[PDB]
Amino acid sequence: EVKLVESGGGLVKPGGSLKLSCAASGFTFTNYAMSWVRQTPEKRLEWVASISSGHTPYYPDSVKGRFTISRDNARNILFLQMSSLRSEDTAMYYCARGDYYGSVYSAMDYWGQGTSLTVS
Amino acid sequence: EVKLVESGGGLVKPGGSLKLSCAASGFTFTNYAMSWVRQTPEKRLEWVASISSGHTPYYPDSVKGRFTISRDNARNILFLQMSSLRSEDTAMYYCARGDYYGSVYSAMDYWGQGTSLTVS
Amino acid sequence: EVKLVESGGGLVKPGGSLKLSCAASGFTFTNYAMSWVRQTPEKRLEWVASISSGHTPYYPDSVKGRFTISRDNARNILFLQMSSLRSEDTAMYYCARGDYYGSVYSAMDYWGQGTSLTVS
Amino acid sequence: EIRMTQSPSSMYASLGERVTVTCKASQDINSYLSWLQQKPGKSPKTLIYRANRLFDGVPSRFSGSGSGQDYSLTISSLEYEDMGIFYCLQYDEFPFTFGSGTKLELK
Amino acid sequence: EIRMTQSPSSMYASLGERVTVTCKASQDINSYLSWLQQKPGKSPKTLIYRANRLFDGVPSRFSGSGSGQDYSLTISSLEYEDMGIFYCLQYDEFPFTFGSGTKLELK
Amino acid sequence: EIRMTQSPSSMYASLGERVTVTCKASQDINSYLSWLQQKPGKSPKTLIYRANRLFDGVPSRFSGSGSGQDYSLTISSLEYEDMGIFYCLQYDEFPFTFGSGTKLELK
Amino acid sequence: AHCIGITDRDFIEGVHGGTWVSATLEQDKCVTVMAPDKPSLDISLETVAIDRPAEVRKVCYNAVLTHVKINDKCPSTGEAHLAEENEGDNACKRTYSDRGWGNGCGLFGKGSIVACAKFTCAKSMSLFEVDQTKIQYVIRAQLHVGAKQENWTTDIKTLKFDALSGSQEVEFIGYGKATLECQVQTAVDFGNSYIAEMETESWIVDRQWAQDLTLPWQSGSGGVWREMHHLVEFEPPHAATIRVLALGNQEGSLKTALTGAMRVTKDTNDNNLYKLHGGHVSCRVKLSALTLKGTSYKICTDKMFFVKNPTDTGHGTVVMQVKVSKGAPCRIPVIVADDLTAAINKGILVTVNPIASTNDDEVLIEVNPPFGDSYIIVGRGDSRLTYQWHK
Amino acid sequence: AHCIGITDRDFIEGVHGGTWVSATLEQDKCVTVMAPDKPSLDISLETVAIDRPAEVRKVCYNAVLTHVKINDKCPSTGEAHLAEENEGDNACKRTYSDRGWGNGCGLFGKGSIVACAKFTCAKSMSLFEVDQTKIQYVIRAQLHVGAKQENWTTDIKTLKFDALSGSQEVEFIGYGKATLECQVQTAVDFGNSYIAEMETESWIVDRQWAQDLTLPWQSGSGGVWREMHHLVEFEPPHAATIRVLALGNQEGSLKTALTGAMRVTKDTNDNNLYKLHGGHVSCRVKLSALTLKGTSYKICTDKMFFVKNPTDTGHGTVVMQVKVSKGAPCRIPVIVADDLTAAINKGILVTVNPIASTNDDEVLIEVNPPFGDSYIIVGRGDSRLTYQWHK
Amino acid sequence: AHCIGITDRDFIEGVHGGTWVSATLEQDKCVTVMAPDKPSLDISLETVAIDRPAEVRKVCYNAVLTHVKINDKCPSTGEAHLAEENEGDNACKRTYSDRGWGNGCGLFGKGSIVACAKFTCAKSMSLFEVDQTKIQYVIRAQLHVGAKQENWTTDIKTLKFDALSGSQEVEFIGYGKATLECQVQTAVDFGNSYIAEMETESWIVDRQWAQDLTLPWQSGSGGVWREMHHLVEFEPPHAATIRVLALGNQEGSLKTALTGAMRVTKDTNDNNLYKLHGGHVSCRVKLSALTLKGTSYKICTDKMFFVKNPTDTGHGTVVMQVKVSKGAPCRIPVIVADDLTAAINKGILVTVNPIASTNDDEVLIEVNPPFGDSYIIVGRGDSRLTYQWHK
Ligand SMILES: *[C@@H]1O[C@H](CO)[C@@H](O)[C@H](O)[C@H]1NC(C)=O
Ligand SMILES: *[C@@H]1O[C@H](CO)[C@@H](O)[C@H](O)[C@H]1NC(C)=O
Ligand SMILES: *[C@@H]1O[C@H](CO)[C@@H](O)[C@H](O)[C@H]1NC(C)=O
Repeated sequence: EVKLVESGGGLVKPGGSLKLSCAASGFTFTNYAMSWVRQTPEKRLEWVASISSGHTPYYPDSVKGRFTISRDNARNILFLQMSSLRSEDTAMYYCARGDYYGSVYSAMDYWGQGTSLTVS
Repeated sequence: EVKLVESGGGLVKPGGSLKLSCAASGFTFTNYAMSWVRQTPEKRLEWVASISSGHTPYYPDSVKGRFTISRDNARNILFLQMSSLRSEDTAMYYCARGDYYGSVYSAMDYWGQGTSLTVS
Repeated sequence: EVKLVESGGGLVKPGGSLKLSCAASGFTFTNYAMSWVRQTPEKRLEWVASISSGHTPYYPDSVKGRFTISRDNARNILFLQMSSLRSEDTAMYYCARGDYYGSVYSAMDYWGQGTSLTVS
Repeated sequence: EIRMTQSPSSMYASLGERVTVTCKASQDINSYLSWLQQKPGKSPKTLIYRANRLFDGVPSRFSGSGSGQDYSLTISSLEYEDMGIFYCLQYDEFPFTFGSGTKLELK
Repeated sequence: EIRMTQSPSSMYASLGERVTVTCKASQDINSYLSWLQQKPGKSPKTLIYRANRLFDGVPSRFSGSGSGQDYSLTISSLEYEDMGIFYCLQYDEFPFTFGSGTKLELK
Repeated sequence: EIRMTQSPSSMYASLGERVTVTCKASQDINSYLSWLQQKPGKSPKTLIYRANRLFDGVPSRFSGSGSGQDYSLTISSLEYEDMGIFYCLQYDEFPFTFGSGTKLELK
Repeated sequence: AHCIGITDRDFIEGVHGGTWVSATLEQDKCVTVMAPDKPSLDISLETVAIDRPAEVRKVCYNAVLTHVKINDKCPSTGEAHLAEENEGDNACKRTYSDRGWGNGCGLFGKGSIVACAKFTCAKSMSLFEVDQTKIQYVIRAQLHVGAKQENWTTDIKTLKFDALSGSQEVEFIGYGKATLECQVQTAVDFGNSYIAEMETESWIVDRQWAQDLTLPWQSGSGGVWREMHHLVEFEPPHAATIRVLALGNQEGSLKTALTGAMRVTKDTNDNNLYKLHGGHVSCRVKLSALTLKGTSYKICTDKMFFVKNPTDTGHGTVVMQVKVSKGAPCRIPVIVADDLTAAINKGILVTVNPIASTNDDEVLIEVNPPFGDSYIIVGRGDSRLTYQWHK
Repeated sequence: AHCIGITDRDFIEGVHGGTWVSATLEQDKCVTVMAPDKPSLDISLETVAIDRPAEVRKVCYNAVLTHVKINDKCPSTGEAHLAEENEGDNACKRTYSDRGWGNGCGLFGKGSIVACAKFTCAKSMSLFEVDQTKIQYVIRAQLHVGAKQENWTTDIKTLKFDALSGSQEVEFIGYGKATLECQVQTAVDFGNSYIAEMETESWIVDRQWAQDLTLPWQSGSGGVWREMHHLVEFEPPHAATIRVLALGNQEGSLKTALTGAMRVTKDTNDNNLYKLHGGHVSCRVKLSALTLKGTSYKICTDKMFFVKNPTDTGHGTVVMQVKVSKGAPCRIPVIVADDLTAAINKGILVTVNPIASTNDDEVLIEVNPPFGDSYIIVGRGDSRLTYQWHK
Repeated sequence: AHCIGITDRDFIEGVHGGTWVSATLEQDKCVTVMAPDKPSLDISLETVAIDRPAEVRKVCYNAVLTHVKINDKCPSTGEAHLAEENEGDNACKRTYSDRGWGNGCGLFGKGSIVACAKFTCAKSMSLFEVDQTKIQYVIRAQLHVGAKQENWTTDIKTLKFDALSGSQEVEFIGYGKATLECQVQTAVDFGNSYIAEMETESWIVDRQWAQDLTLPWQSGSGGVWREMHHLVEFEPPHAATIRVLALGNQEGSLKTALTGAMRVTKDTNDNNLYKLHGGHVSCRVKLSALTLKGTSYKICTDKMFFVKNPTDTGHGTVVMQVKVSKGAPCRIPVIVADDLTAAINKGILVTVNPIASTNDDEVLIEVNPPFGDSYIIVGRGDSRLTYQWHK
C-alpha cells in the first residue's frame, strides 16, 4: 500500500539556499532507493538526482555540486538540499521510488504528488 | 451443606478504594480454589480474578495493578481489595468455589448470593 | 520456414498392424525431439508417443506395449509402428517437433499436414 | 485472546418442545467448556461441564456435545423451571471468558 | 493422470469484443502451460508456449497470464480470421494431457 | 549521452482505435526502456517497465515492443481514460533521459 | 538378447550330457550358460518381492505440545496432583521449586509443582514384520538364437517362484524344453529383522536397533504412547511458572543412521507389492531337452550385406546385424580367421546356428574373436563378405 | 523487602570511611549493602535487553523437492544440457552413465545424463547481528526500611543504564538520595557473534561458527540460496532414470549442537524487545547521602502483639512481623542476647531503626543472631516479648 | 613419373616364389618393389581422409563487454545482489570492500559490492570428434611400363581402403593381376582426440588437453557460456567503483601452444571431405599374377634418337627417353657395362622389357648402373646408341 508525500516548495531569491523533504509509508524504507525528477514549465522532463540503497549518490553535470541528496533511515525521510539556484531551476519537482534490489539501475514504480519551486 | 455469604458492597466516589469480604462455611476451605465474577443488566459477564491453593494470583490485563486478591486460612474469609475505582467498574459481584485439587483450571459449582458495588 | 511431410494412412482390419512414416525439411534434424498426437470425431486430442534426442521413448499406459516409436537420423525420418489396432484408434494423426534441446519436456512448435487411419 | 459467540440470541419455545443452542469459538477449546443458567434476580447455577458431564443434583434432562471449535447444548424436554438465560463458559486459557448468552421463553 | 478443464464449452462472441477462457488444474503445474489454435481444414497452430511467451509472428492481440493452478488466456479484440477453436495444453508431468477444447462463433 | 526521439509529435484518435507511438535511440540499449503516462493535473503513472513488461493491476489494453534501438508502444484499443501525454524513458547509462513527450487526444 | 545390454556379465561352460549346471545371481548382473552341442541360454533375475507385511510398532519422531497447565502447593503441606494427570495421552513431570514470603506463603521451604501437557504424534515411522515363507522371486530367461532386438519385449519369457515351488518347467517354441531349480534354501536372512517405512523411503533394519531407539513408541492400533519422557523437556522452574519444549523433528538423525543397510521400496502399481534389493540366489538348470533348429537346411548362396557394422562392447564379444535379399529358408555360415587366406578357425560363436526364414528376415550375431588380430568372414563364394578386427 | 525471597544473597559491609563501595551482580541473585549508621540498600539485576537487531542471513534446515526433470544423450555426441538449469529455483547435478544397444544408441560406451528439480524451504533459521551501542541494562533497588510485603511493588524503584549514561541521581521520599555506577559492556563475550531465531526459540553463538554449517543459506533480500547441494541426494543412475530424495529436516540435530551457549528470548508483550539470559555486571555505589527517618521519634512504651511468629530462612537470619497497640508514633527497641537479663547485645539488625508509623499498622524487623542458642527480645519493660532460638 | 618425382624413394626386393612382400608407407615416401622375373611396381600413399565428424564444443577465445552495472551496500547487511544475475548472459564478480564517512555510509568496516556485464563472442574455435567407420585411406599404384609423362594422370589407378574392404585387386590390361592387403584398423590409437578448426587452419589434439584449457566454452546448439571467469578480469575496487577489464584476445597464444600437433586441411572443394597430413600405414602385396607383354616381338632395328638425354636424378638411377624411327611393335634391349666389348651386362634395370606399340610412340627407360665407370648401351648391332657415365 504505497504512500508517498511532498513537502516544502516555494520562492527563493537567486543566490539563496533551500531544502525540500518527502515522507513515505507502506514499505520498509531501508530496502529501497530513491530519485528526484523535475518537470519544466515547457513540460519537458529532466532527471536531477538519485541515491542507492546504502548512501552512494549520483548526479548529472546540470547539477554537479550545486545541489545535493541525502537520506535518513531513522525518520523514513528523503531530503534534497540546494544552493546557488539559477533561473532555470524553477520547475515542478517530484520524488520517485526505486526497486526491490536497491540499485539505481531500474525503472521507477511510483511518483510523489510534487511541488513547484520559483525564483526572481 | 455448603453455604456462602456476602458483604461489603455499596456506593463510593470515583478514585476511591474498598475491599469486599466473602464468608463461607461447610467445607474444607484450605483446599478449593475460588474466583470472583461480576454482572450488569447489560448481559455481558466479566471474570474478575482467581487464586490458587498456593496463593498464586491471576488477573486479567484490564485490572492488573488495580485489584488484589488474598485469603485467610484460619478465618476462612476471601478478601478482594479494589483501588482506583472508575465509572468503568460498576456492577453486581459474585464469588464461587472450584474443585478439590485446588488447581485453578476448572469450572465452578457453588455460587454466592452476591451484592452490588457502584460509583457516583 | 519449415515443413513436415507425413504418409502411410489408409484402412486396416481390427487386430491388424501398420507402420506410418514421416520426413522433415528446412531444419537440422539430429537436435530435436519429436512426438505424435491423435484427433478423433469427438474432437478430443490425446498424446500418443514421444522420443528424445536420446534414442529413448515415452508412452502412456493406455497403449503401452501395443506400439513403438523410433527415429532414423541417417534419413531424417520417423517410424511409428502399431500392432493389434482397435476401433478406438481410428483417428487423424499428427507428427510434431520439440525445441532446441534434447528433452521431451517442452511445449511443441510445428505440426504436420495430418494423415488418417481407419479401423474396420 | 479467546472469542466465543452464540447463534440463537432470541429463540423461544413452548412447553415440552425439543430445544437446542450452539456456540462457535475462535480457536480449539479442547473440551474445557461448560454451561450455566441465570434466573432473574437470583444466583446463577451450573448445568454441564467438559464433554457432556453432569454435576450432582442436575436433572438428567440436560445434554450436549461438541469438539474443536464447535459446541452444542440441548434439552430432551422443556419444562417451566428452565426459564432463564443460558450461558456458555470456557476455561482453557487464563483470560477466562463467557458468551453473551440468550433467553428462553414459553409461548 | 492429472486432469485439466476449461470454463466456456461453446460460446458466441461479437467482433471487437474482449473474450477470456479460464483454465483450472488439479495441481500446481508451475506455469508449464501452453495454448494452441485451430481453424477448419487445417492443421493446428501454436501461439503461447509459456504464460506470456509468444512465438514469432503471433498477433499482438493475444495474451495470457496466471499462476499455480488457475490460468487465463485473453484477447483484447476478436478478429474473424483469428476465430476458430482453442485448446490449452499442459506439459509438466510424465503423462502429457490436453484440456477439453473450446468453440467460438461470431454472432 | 543517449539521445532519443518520440517520432509522432501528436496524434488524433478515437475509442476502439489502435495507436502505435514509436521511439528511436542513439544506441542499442539492452531494452532497459519504459513508458510513462500523465493526465493533466495528476501525478504521472508508470505502466511498462521493461520493454514489454507490465505492472501489477494495470489494465491489459497496453503492450510494448521493439529491440536494439527501435521500439514502439501499442494500445490495442483506445478508451477515454487514457488520453494525454506519453514519455519514453531509458535508463541504460548514468545520464538518464526522457526524450520529448507526445500528445494523444480524443478526436 | 537383453543379456548383451546388461553392463556386467560372465559366461559359464558346462560339460557334455544331461548333467545339471550351476549358477549364482546378483540383482543387477546376468549370466549366459553354454554347453557344447546345445543352443545357448541367457538368464537373469528381475526382482525379489514381498507381499502382505504385518504391522508391529509405530515409532514417533516429530511431536507437538499444544496445551499446558500447571499449579503449585505450599512447602508445608506435601505433594500435589492435577486433573489432567489422570488421562493417559498426556505428558507429566513433578518437581520441587523455591517459594517464600516474597510469593505469599507461610514458610521458606522447598515447594511442590506439577506440570502436564497435551501430547500428540505428527509423523511416525512404522515398522513391519516380514513372513519369511512369503518371499517371491521372478526370473527372466531367453534362448539366444536371436532376432532383431525389437522382438525381445515379446519373445522374452518370465517366471515366478516361492519357497513351496520346486523345479520349474519351461518351453521355447520350435527349440524344445528346459527346466530350472532355484534353491529357495538360499537367501540373505530375513529373521531378526524388520522392514522400516517413514514416508515412501524404506529400509531393512535389525530388530535390536529398532528396540534401542529412545523415541516414543506404540504397541499397535490406538493405545497410548509409552515413554514421552525421552522427547519432551522441561526447563528449571521459576517461582510459579514453567516452560516446556519439543526437540523438534528428530528426523535427520534417524535418516543418517539407516545408511548402514540395504534400501527398500514400495511399488506404484499392484501397490500390495513391496520390492527389495540386495539379496542373491543360486540355481541349477537342466539343458537336455533343448535342440538345435534348422540343421537340415541348405547353405545360403546369394549376395548379402550388413545393415549395421560390427561393433565393440565391454564384455569383449562383437555384435553385428545382417539381412538376406532372396535366399531360401536357409543357414548362414559365419567364422573368424587369423588370416583371410586360411580356413582354420580359432574363434568361438556364442549364437550357435543362424537361420533366416524369408526375404524380409534379419539376423543378429555375436562372436568372441581370439586375442590378437583377425578377419571376420561371412558367406562363401563371390558373395564372401569380411571385416578387419583387433583384440 | 525485595531480596528476602531470592535463592541466594550476599551481605557486604562498608567500614565507615569507605565512601565508595563496589559489588558484583548476577541475573539470579542479589546483594544487600550495609553501612554503620545508614539504612540498608538492596541492589538487584533484572535483565540484559537488546532492541531491534540487524538482519543478516537466512539459513534453511528443511526442504521440499518437486517437478523433477531429466535429459539424456548418447556416448558418441556431446554432453548433457537442459534449459531448466538456468532458473535459480532449481538444484542441478550432471553425470555420465551406462548406455547401450538395449536402448537405442549406436555405439557402446558411457553416455551422459542431467537432472534438476524445483526447490523451496518450509522452515528457516534467521541470523541477526547486534548493536553493542544499543544494549540496555535494567536494575531494581530499594531502601530496606520496614514495610509490609503487600506494598513492595509501589516502593521498588527501577533504573535503566546504557552506553549513554552513568549513575542516575536516585531519589526517595524522606530518606534522601543515592547513586549507582555501572560498568557498561563487561559481558563475558559479546560481538563476534549472532543472535539466532527459530520459531519462538532462540540462541546466541559466535559469527565464525555459522560459516561452517553445511546447510544452505541466503544473504539479504532478493538473492537465491547457494551451496545448495547438501540437503539433496541423488541415487546412482539407472538406464534413463534417476531418483532424487531429500535428507528431510535437520532440526533436531541443529538444536542438539547449540546446548553449550546462553539462552535468549523474545517477548512481544514487552514491545518486541530481546532479553538475554545468564549475563553479569559490576557496579560501584555511594551511600553517603542517605538519612534516617526515625531518629527523632520517641521510644515506645506499650503492649505489642506478634502478627507472625519468627521464622527461619535459607539465609540463616530471622524475620518477624510486629504491630503496635495504642502508642504514639515511635521506635521499637531490638536486641539479641545470651541471657534474658540482656546485659550486652551480641548481634546486629538488618534494618537499623524500625519505625512505628502510626497506630494499627504493620512493621518488619530482620535480625542476624550469633551461632549457638540465644534469645530474641522485642519491646522493653515488663511487657517485653521473647522467643527462644537455636543456631 | 611419380615414383621418380617424389624425393625420398626406397627400394624393396623379394624372392621369386611369390612369398609375401611387405612395407610401411608414409606421406613423404614412395616404395617401389621388384622380384626378378616380373615387372616392377610402385605403391604410394596419397592421403588420409575423414568425413563429417561429430560437433561437440564451441570454445571462445576473444570477447567483448557492452554494459556495466554496479550495486553496493554498507557494513550492515552482508552481501547484496543484483537482478541482472539471473540472466545467464551476464558474468558476475563480488567482493567485500571499504566504506566510511567519506562516502556517506555510517559505520567503519567492510561493506559489500557486486558487478555485472553481458557477454558476447567474437571468434570461436570448434572441436569435433572423429567417427571411426567413416575413415578412408587412398593409395596410388603404377607399373613401370614406361609411358610418356603426358600419360601418367590417366594410366594411374586410385584405390581406396577401409575396414570393410581389407584387401583388393589391381587389374592391369595385358599385364595380369595383383593384390594389396592393408591393415587399416591397426589399433584404437587414432581415437582419444578431437579434430579442431579456427578458420581454414586445423589440428588434431588429445581430449585430455582439450578438457583442461581455462577458456570459456559451451556445448551444442543454443546455450550460454560457462566457466566464464577467465576472460573477465576485475580491477581491485575503489569507493564502490570498478573498471571491468576485458582480458586480451588469446588467439596467438593458443595457436603457438598447438605447434606439436599434425596439421589438417578443410578442403571444401572435395565435398567438405577432410584431408589429414602425416599418415602412417603398413601393407602386404602379392606379385604372383603379373606377366610380361610382347616378349617375343621383333627386336627393334632401325635408327633411334634421344629426346630427353640421359640424366641423373639423385636416387642413383639414371633416366632416358627415346623415339623409334620405323617398323612394327618392337622390343628395345638395354645393358650397362664395363667396356664396349659388352662382355656382360653389369647393372640392374627397373623396367624389365620395354616395348613400343607403334613407331610414333615414345618410351622411358631407366637403370641403376654399377658404381664407378660404365658405358650405357641401347639397341643391337649397327646404328646402336651409346653413352658414357660415372657413379
Ligand atoms: C519377430 O521377428 C519376425 C522376424 O523374424 C517379425 O516378422 C515379427 O513381426 C516379430 N514379432 C512381432 C510381434 O512383430
Ligand atoms: C501502602 O499503600 C497504601 C495505599 O493506599 C497506603 O495507604 C499505605 O500507607 C502504604 N503503606 C506503605 C508502608 O507503603
Ligand atoms: C597417351 O595418351 C595419348 C592421348 O592422345 C594417346 O594417343 C597415347 O596412345 C597414349 N599412350 C599410352 C602409352 O598410353
